[PDB]
Amino acid sequence: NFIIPKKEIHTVPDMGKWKRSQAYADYIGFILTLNEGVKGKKLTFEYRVSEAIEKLVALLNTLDRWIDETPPVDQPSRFGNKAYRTWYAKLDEEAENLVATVVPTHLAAAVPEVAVYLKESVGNSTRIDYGTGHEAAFAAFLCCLCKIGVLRVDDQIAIVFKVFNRYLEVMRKLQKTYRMEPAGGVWGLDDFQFLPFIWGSSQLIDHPYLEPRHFVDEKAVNENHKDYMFLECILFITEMKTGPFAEHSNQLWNISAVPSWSKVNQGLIRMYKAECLEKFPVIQHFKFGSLLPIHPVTS
Amino acid sequence: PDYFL
Repeated sequence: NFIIPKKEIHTVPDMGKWKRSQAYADYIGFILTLNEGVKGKKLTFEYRVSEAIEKLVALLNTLDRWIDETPPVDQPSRFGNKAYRTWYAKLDEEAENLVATVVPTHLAAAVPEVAVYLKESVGNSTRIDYGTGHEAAFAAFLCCLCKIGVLRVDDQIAIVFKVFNRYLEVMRKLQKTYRMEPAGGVWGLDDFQFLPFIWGSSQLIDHPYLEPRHFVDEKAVNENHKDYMFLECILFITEMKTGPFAEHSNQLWNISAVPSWSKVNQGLIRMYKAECLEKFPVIQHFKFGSLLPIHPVTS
Repeated sequence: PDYFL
């Protein structure tokens, strides 16, 4: 009994319903499960690559190709590029077809529900913006695939190191190519993302030589970014922004003074709960169906 | 500013 996911958090008082929901419990449990899975490992870790993972990468490559086929247009506005709406319309019409390439035929009934999260994972057409809510929708998308058994426990490392990693590459391409606005202050973690800082800091726990203080060292980032998701995010920032790190990324600057990656990871998880998952402007757009339901969490 | 205590 699959259900097309719909919005359920309509006003601020509804946040209580969200925090008590099955969806919330399942979502954060998924994030933390992937977090444990990647602990201490480099991106070059030798993991299983299942058929489903390959199809998910192919899916992202299709989105990538569409960007190439949909160049920015000349326009007066100094914010988001209107060609994004052309790209999004293609994804909007093709999302179910794309998801059907990943989901086995006997689970075709789940495709429309799962596809909704894909449609919510790539930014907002109207505002031409992207935020942690879209990133969360992608995690939700992957969570749904685990729930219906398309992705298995053995795929959890590949989910982060291969699929989510590729997703971030495509999102960065969207953000740069279409000049997308951040959807969301001096204490904001990042313009666009959050999850890669959590899973990335997990990779670096008990690292033999890299400490959090090293991520504001351009040399350290340049020499190590290929192995570490956290450092790849920093590299993106230092390419997108000018001047002293403390000026353009104050929250991350202060995080570099945390003595251990272990505490960075713990703190980022607390920040994620408070600044993403308990933030009404983000959660109001979360969609709930059968796989991630709004009903109170079961015991 | 206080998530890392």
